[PDB]
Amino acid sequence: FAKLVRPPVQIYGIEGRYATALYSAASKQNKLEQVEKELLRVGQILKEPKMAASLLNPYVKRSVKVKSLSDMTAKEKFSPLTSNLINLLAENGRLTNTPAVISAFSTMMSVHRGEVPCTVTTASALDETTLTELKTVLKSFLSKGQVLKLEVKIDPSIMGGMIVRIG
Amino acid sequence: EVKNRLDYHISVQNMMRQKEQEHMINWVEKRVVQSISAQQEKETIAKCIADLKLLSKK
Amino acid sequence: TTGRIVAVIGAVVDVQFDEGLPPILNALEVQGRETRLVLEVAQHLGESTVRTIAMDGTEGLVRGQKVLDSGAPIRIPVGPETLGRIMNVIGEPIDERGPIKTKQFAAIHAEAPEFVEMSVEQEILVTGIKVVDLLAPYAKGGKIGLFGGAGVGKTVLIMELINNVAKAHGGYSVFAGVGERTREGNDLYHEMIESGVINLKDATSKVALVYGQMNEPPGARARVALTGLTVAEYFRDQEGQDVLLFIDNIFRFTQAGSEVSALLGRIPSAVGYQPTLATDMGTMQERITTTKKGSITSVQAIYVPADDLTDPAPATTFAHLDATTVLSRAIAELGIYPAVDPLDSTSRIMDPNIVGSEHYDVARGVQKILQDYKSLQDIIAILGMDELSEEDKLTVSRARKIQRFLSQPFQVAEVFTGHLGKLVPLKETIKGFQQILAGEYDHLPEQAFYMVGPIEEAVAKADKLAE
Amino acid sequence: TTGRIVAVIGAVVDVQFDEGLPPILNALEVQGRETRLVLEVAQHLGESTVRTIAMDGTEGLVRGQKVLDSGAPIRIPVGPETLGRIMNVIGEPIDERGPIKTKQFAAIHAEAPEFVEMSVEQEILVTGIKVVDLLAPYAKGGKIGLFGGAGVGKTVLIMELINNVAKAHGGYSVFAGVGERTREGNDLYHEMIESGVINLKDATSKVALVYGQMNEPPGARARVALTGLTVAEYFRDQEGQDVLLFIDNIFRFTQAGSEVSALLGRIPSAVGYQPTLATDMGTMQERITTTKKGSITSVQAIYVPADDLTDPAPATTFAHLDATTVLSRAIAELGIYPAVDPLDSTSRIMDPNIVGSEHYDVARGVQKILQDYKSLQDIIAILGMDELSEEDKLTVSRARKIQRFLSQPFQVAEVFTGHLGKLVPLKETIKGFQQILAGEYDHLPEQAFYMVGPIEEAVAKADKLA
Amino acid sequence: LDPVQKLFVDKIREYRTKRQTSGGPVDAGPEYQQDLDRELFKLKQMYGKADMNTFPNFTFEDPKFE
Amino acid sequence: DLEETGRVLSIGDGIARVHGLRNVQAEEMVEFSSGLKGMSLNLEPDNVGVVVFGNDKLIKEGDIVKRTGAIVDVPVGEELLGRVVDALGNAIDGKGPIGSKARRRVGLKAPGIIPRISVREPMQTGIKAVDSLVPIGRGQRELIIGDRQTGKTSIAIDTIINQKRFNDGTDEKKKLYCIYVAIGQKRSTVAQLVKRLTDADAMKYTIVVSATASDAAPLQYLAPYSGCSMGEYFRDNGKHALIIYDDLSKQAVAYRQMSLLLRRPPGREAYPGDVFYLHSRLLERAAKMNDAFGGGSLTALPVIETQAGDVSAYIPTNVISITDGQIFLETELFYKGIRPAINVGLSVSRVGSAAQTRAMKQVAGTMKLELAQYREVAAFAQFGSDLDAATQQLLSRGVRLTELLKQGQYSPMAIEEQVAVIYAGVRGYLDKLEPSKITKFENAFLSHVISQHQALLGKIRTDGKISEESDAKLKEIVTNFLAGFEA
Repeated sequence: FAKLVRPPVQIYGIEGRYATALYSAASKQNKLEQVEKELLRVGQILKEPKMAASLLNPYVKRSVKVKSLSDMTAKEKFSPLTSNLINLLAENGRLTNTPAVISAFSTMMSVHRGEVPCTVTTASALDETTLTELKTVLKSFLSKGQVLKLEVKIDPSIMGGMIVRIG
Repeated sequence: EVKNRLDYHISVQNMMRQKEQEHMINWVEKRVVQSISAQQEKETIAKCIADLKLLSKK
Repeated sequence: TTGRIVAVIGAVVDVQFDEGLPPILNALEVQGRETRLVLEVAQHLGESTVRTIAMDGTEGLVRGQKVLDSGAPIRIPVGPETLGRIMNVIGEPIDERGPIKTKQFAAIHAEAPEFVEMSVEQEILVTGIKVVDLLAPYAKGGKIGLFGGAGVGKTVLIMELINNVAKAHGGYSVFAGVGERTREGNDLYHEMIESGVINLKDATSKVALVYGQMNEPPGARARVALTGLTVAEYFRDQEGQDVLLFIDNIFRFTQAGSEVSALLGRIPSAVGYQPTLATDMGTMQERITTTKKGSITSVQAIYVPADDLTDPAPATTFAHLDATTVLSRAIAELGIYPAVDPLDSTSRIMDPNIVGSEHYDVARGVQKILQDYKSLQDIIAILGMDELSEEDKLTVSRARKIQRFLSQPFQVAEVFTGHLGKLVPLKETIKGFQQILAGEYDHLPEQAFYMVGPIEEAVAKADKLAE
Repeated sequence: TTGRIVAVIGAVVDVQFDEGLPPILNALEVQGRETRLVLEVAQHLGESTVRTIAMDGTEGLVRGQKVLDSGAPIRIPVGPETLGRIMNVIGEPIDERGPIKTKQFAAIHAEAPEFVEMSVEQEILVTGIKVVDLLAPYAKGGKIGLFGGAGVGKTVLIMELINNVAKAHGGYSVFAGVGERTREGNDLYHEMIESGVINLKDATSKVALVYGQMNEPPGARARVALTGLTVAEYFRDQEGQDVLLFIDNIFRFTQAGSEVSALLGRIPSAVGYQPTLATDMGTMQERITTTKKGSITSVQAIYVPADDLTDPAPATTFAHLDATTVLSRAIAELGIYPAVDPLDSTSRIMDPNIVGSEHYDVARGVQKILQDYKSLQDIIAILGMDELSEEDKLTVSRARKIQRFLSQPFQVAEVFTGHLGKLVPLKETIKGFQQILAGEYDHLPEQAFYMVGPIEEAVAKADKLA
Repeated sequence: LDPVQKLFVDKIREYRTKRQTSGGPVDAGPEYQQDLDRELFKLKQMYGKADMNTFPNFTFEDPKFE
Repeated sequence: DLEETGRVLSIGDGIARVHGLRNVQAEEMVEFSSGLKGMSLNLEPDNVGVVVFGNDKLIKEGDIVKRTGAIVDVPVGEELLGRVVDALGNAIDGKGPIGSKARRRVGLKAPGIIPRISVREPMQTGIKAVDSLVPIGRGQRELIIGDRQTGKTSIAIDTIINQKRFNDGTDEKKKLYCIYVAIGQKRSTVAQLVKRLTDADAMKYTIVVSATASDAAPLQYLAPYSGCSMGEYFRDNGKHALIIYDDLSKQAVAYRQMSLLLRRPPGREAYPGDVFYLHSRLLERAAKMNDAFGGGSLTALPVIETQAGDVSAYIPTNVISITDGQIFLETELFYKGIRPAINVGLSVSRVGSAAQTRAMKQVAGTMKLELAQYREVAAFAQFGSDLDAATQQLLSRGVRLTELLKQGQYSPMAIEEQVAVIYAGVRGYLDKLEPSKITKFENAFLSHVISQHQALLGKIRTDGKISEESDAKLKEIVTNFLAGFEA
């Protein structure tokens, strides 16, 4: 057994169970950002076909997938151990899943713990702070060109039906 | 024998009020809803209050 | 250790503790559950999660809610204080008469005695209801199964039984009303109150009551069974006694076991029954016995699933049963109280090797004859009477006398009987039946033998009816 | 919106809609498809993937093919111009009388009229087929469920009923041939053609045909109920018509639901019978009604699966009904024709005053006597074909006669029977039996009542015997 | 949002406008009428064709007696 | 909304797998973005299995699932007396808005033992047979069981109708607020039902919770519990409620269906195990209570419609293990014209006498017994004959008695009449009389004592029982009346 690091995000299983591993891995040593970043970099460095979807053939087998993606951490220069967990997604086919696993991981720094608004809100963007919708108040109360095709129009809708909804 | 005649007159006035009410409602609401957002500030006036939510809910 | 609700799919609460996952069975207490939320760990599901069963009804819960493990399985009050008190499963006074002052707690699991402790040869538990004892000579520690027509004063009999032995021989009783109708436990309750067997002025009402009525989780209701066991274990070992464990219904328990299984994701075998139906049974039944310290004689009320008993479980159950109470509404209908089915209420233990050979013979002779009379009814039914021998007549009458002699007045139900019940010292009983069999009274009215207590008293009643 | 076939597993086409999804029950048209491959959106599986159901065949499909969502469920023609036009389920003809043309279009789902819309009384529909009237006296607007042997006299009856009533009846009728074997519909058609009730100079015939046979892939079969309803709802309300509605076999629909469930990633309920079953019912049955703007007066053939009703489906079914005619295959087996189960030629529009008692009682007496005759069979089982207490014999005989008197020629199956069907309008019917009951006829002989209409004719037939 | 009452204004306006231009189905146009006319007849059917502006009165007699 | 909302994780089948809301209560009814409600049954790892009460055409995925943050409660009051509502308790009657503006958490405990108190109360239904042989009580539960259109409903209805007099029966615990749970009952059927009720306007003291098949399954499922809540309310308002759960058969179906859709283990006979518990908890919620608590009642009439012999069917079996007795109705008998239908022999009231009127005990005791005896020998012969006179009488009588337990539909009765007429037969009076003319008698007589001996009837009623004196009169009345009835 081990220390179990459940930092906000956390995929709540669902194949960032590695992420949860790695949240405790990351957290151990706090190579948090490094690896967080490793992962970004990696992220498309992999995710493009470029040797990578070729290597994401099934048909190439971990005979040497273990010897070329893995040895793409070798092929790359990342891997402070970040390949090793690759080599696991490697069997565990999670490579195709990874962005999201990274997402969950990241989000970014304190960004690790974001938030985007909704109900009557129009607004897109994360929240890194403690108490909030101070900032959101001051986020709206920033610009005023603004959208409502970036979220809620309270307009068609909220109460646009309601009177109707009474009759 | 009397009562039934009375209930018809009342019942018709009720039924007609609703049958106007929905059509009047749809006709009004389909008319003036077409305006409104030209004043984007039906939008702002609530961002105003919605901000008095964003503040004054927590 | 605290765990977090990770999943609630019904009362399967999957809890993730990032903190120790103790052994299975551990009662966990949910933090944030203002009514005692026992979770019994059911699985260590793996990856910091355990599968639990709420032993209670769920609500309000949030995924993540904090649960603090009680670090042991469910522990319950054990001790005298239960006698004349109704506890629920968790032990909590569903007497609703404030708490019960115990100190001795027990985790409700317990085990089968380990082999050496086996008092190797059981010995008759004396029912003292002549007939009962006779035809089913129970074994101290024995499992008695009760097949039976409900509420005949089923309960009356039971009450009476408790009375008859557990008073007489100072034993104790447990009634674990499992899955029962709250109403029926209620009825009973007052009935005991009424009987005085429950005394409210004494919590040494010869029965401790535990009820786990049909409204708890099946397992929970099921576990009321363990609870009762745990208590009875207290009285046997600790109180050195013959505890009587009156159980209603072991079936309902059974169903309950099976009920969780599915949900437990199990493949619960035949009839849907838990595959572990047997193990459940075994382990509990094996908990029941006669220790050297005493007996837990288990009197198990038996609901007739599918009006059948070959329903694999009862069928199995038979293995555990050793004395069978088949109650006879027919015997009742004849006004005969005892209303027992005689020739089916039997005890395996019945032997001459065992339970006296005399007793035995008398019994077998009796059974035989009772059956023989039984035959003759059939004959006579069609053939009138005294188209046949007077030996048949004699026997008929004797049988009938014996029959009547089986009828045993009843002791609190002066209200029903207009008589007072009586208890019968064994030997005179054996003797008793033999004597009648020996037809040594053949000039006394048989109606005398009706609602007789011990055979002398039957002689006494004989006299009075003989004017 | 567009999708690509991403996966085809049977007629479940899981389409990943490339664009964002469109609502469930959005009818999808596969683009470039052979012809019209309607897929009905069933689930938004996520992944902007839907589980869809092809209604149609899945031969020849690229697992990428582009599909364009129609963005709603079906729009289907509904309008008068359909009657005598046989449409496939998908609205489209199969009359092949060119295109049917309606101006009004529809999502084949439709609503289940409200409690408040409930028209609070229905009054007996009669057929003059004695047995019906008697045993299962229908209510005009009723959901009549013909529990019945397979397509036996079911079909016959239905047709005949249609004849008797739908003719008489000035309102429209709809036949929805559900899971039918095409041939019978061909036939059916031909009868109508022949009769001219399918007027071919009226595409607003007295009867609209929708046929949605077994040969379709499931979805189509599945959906044909909704369709039929939609048309009929149109027909009912708008023109205010009493639609007479044939669904044969709703069972085969049911069968279709049940068929799909697994594949629909669901599991069914028991015996394979779909997990959604009740709601499925609720929604169909409740979709039909008999409005305040007419009736969908329904004779729905119900195959009694394996002639077993214990069977959940029928078990459910009953609730929705108004009068159930359960044909007794045994009776049929007695050669009897009408071949009914009389005791189960029933009506919830029967109970003492829901038919009224003459009939009821007459029936109760009758029911009694036959049942009793059954009871007596037990005696006979020991004692013989002419043996018992005589009275009993009378009653037995009366039962045997009665039985026969219930047998009636068939117009439809005059071909088979050799004698054309009859009408005993109700009074003469009740009376008829009442007389026999009166033992009036007793002197008379039973088989003279076999295959008769009016009771006199049976008497007549007795003379005809000797 | 914030506009509570300024929305209600927008709705309010048309209610008065129609009333102060009453005629046919009110800006609805014939379409309301076509339904109305049927509905009014149907309701007559529920009470039969007994006039509702009349007051009824009749006499009533006697039969066989003993 | 920072978060007060979640996104529909997946949808298909009206089962919304719900992303977010984890904060969520347990057993929260939630609100979907469509205004539709759903219920979060399973807050399972990554989603909430939320049952959709509406249709998933309406819904779409990622849809905002907004907390309602609420576990269902139901509006409560008694203004539903005089109302037909849906399962939540929303007008469906079309009477405009309801009146039960008190609300009550549906989640309500079953009464404790001490809260409970046994029965000593009758309660009547006017059904001769029923009230006689399984003399009706309050606070109870009783399975009404029989096949499709046993007038199944009819049977119940006439009972409801019977309660009219009881609501006219100003003893307050002899005034009954009636609760009708319609499970899976087509609106048309219901429409009829209601229609009866209307006519009967029993409805004034009555909630009709009406869940037609259309209702989503959980709704239908839920409804009884809801109904139950409302009756417990009355019970707790020392008020005496009657809930008819008609029918759990449909409920179960739905519930399983639900389970399955939830991809959750159902159980035995393909049905969930704790559908027993479901009901158990439901029925545990019905009671006869200590008076101290107003000691109201919730009398439960569950209905299960047999498919015959499939009582073995898990749920009936369940119910059997639960029940306070069962009313077996014999359709065959019905066909025989024996209406009431009843398979009396299998019908049982486990309780019996506490729910019985002494009155009834006086006439009935013997009869119950007589019928028993009668019945086996009733079954004997009839081989165009029978044999010894003794028994022949019993049969004759018996046959009469059979009529006596009969009753046409739409004919609930008052106990005094009932006892009365029974008294006659019991007292060996009309065993002379021949069967059509029994029926005739019965009427004649009945209207007669009502007419004449309303005095006496008054007395009997008054005493709550026959008195030997009342008897003496009765007998006298009867004998002459009888004489008149004949000659």
